[PDB]
Amino acid sequence: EGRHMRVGYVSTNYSLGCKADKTIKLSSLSEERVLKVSSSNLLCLKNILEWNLKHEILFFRISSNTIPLASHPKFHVNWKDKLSHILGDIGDFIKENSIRISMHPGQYVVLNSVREEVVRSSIMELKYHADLLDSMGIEGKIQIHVGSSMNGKEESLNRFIENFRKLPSNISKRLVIENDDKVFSVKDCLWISERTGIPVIFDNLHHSILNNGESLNDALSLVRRTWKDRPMIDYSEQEPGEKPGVHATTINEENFRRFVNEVDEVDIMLEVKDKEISALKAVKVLKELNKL
DNA sequence: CGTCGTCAAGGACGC
DNA sequence: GCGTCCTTGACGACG
Repeated sequence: EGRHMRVGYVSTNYSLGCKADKTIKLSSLSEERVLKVSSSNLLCLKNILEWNLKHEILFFRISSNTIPLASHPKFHVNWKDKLSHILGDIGDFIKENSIRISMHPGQYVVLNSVREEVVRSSIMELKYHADLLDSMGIEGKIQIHVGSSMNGKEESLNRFIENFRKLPSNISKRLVIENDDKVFSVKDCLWISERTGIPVIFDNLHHSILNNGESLNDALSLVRRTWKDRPMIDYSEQEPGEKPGVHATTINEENFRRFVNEVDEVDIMLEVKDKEISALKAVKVLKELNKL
């Protein structure tokens, strides 16, 4: 057993002055603005991925802002054709250099909504995520939360299932779900996976905060079963003494050992404000453990 | 250049 | 009913 764990971080790299998560405001919407910001995000993303490889960070969560406002209903810009060259170039690199990709389209995606409008708009946002990834000629996972709780859980869960079951292939095939710190725990997520085949992503912090008494190694074991290929997870840490769920501004290098050491054969996304810096710490610990 | 009013969006919460 | 906080607070008009 050589490698088997990848490390990633999210959206952009601060230590590089090359923002890849620039968006724009509806008042600016036009073909020119969209292309300009889309090109600069993508030029930076190439760079960010070149730097990641250089520093043995082969996992990355792509910003949803990459093509700003792409899902907005007033948005009608043919970014797929215009930007096809860069987009292909970034994908070829991702695949040539064995990089894992994910996206996390945000909180406005409630696929189990009671309001149809929000379902349809949720699907458009997912559509953009899938379109982006195809445009790079890559697979990738799109992670989301189960969504709302209205009318209690098992209706909510079924609203999720019924809707999931209706999505187009090339969204559903990328879709994985994450456990949260309020409503839907892992046990719930598994409930869904069992009925859907949806891969579950374990967010460690949301789980130590909302569990049914599953120990880390028990929880992992069950999730693993929901993945065809190699599981992803989200690793975050608490910000000391806050109303729990607040992401630490960086990772504690010891907490990370304790954790990564009861685990192999997964890729880890780091959810912390200082982004690449924690990625570097994460790369140290694993290099040390021969698990990178 | 620097300041700061405003930002597409759902849903849950505390007031 | 309104303000707040949620992958990463930052866009961009105005002087």
